[PDB]
Amino acid sequence: NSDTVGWSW
Amino acid sequence: GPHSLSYFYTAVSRPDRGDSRFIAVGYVDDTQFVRFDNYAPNPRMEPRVPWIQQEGQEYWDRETRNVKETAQTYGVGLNTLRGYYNQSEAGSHTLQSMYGCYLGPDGLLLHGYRQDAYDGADYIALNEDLRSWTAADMAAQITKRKWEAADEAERRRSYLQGLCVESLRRYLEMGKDTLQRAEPPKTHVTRHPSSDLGVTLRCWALGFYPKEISLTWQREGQDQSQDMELVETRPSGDGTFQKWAALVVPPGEEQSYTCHVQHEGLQEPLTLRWD
Amino acid sequence: FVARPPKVQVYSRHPAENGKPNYLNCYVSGFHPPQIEIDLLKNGEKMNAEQSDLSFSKDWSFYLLVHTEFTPNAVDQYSCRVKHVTLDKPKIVKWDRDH
Repeated sequence: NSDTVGWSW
Repeated sequence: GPHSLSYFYTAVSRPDRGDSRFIAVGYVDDTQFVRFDNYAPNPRMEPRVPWIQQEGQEYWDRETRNVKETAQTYGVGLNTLRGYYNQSEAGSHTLQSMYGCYLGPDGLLLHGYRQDAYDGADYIALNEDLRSWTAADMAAQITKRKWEAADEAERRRSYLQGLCVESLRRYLEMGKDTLQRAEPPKTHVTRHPSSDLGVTLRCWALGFYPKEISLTWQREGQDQSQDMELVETRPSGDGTFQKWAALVVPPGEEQSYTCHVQHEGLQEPLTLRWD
Repeated sequence: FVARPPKVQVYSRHPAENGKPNYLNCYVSGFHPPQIEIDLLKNGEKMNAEQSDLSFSKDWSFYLLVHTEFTPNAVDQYSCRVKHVTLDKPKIVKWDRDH
């Protein structure tokens, strides 16, 4: 299971 | 040693096509089991091994859905860092991500990691404490400040300590017959003519897994590391690995030399010879 | 801006026998940026091959495997040609059943 979408850079 | 689940993202801005290509691959130990490429219309998170196929439609739907949003975030990412570095929009750039979890002997998270790189150099990384960030340079600090303010850390920590180790355990069991059974190297020592005539001994280690292995040469115990040729461990194409080591020897004293092989698939170190 | 040249290894999956179905691998690694051209050649002419999904090592350098079916004999020559921004001219490595 990939990690959920991260925060904006 | 310990098992691990790892994901590798590679985003590349295409200043010629106007967007970015996003490629993501998944690994359990030395085994790729999933992949995603947005280069093709209607891209999906696809299986790479038999054991990952027993997953339901929902699993793929939600991985695809996840990596899709992620590809987009990396596209914006390339554009953002482009600004941070004051870079023209004329060249192409790469944003890489590397994260995963190492399962300890207990079956718990032993090691969690998440690192990013811009154009092949460290950009930002999550620390071993999974609580703070290390920024490589000034630009990276702009993200570090944004991520601290957003409390981005606790979300990476929770995934690493939770879903990541749980998935990994679930995978290790699903692919038990391959991921947990060791595949010892098949070995043999060949003999070939060489310069000045000229005989070279070559020790082959074939079709082994995992990747980690040790090939050494010994004449009477004295290590022969200095004047021996060792090649990088390479994939066989079927999921296993290859590697050899070679050294010139006097024609007539070949059996004086022994090849020493060590691998977690072998109960004990292997002693090899030209025979 | 630091570009890294590719390393190349041409080899077969199994020890080559003349007339035996095998697999020809070209392992390119340690390069950056990712853009690269990898061709497997048969007698200098390009073979139809497939290429692994881009991935990279702990040091961020990319690696790729290009591979295809081939049947070695005592006559046919094989090699791998690689083009990269770090290379003035294409890097060709001949295949050798011994290395």
